[PDB]
Amino acid sequence: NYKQTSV
Amino acid sequence: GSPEFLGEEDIPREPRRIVIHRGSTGLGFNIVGGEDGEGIFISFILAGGPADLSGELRKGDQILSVNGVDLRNASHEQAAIALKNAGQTVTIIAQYKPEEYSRFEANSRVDSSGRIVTD
Repeated sequence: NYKQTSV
Repeated sequence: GSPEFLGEEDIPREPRRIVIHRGSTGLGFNIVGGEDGEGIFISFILAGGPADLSGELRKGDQILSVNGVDLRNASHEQAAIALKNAGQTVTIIAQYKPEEYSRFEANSRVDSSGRIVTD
């Protein structure tokens, strides 16, 4: 785990 | 009269439908997950954003679907695309999964009411 996205 | 705190009450763990009307602005939350088919989880709700204003989403919610599109087994980038391109009316089915979520965030755990605590 690692990715992060603002939506 | 003795006060009644919401913090004692269990957070509901059944799936919920959330309809957000956000026009052409961001939804106002962050997602993590979608690597390993772990699921897509809310990691952060932006103050004042459409998701905040709904009052119906929180950190630790898994996004099960958006506008009928099943995201339980989505990849991270495709989940983000699904959300960003969902249109002005966004129908989310979410389910609170704090134990699963807690694996993402450092020093985080779940207390007896189901709340996510970070030490």
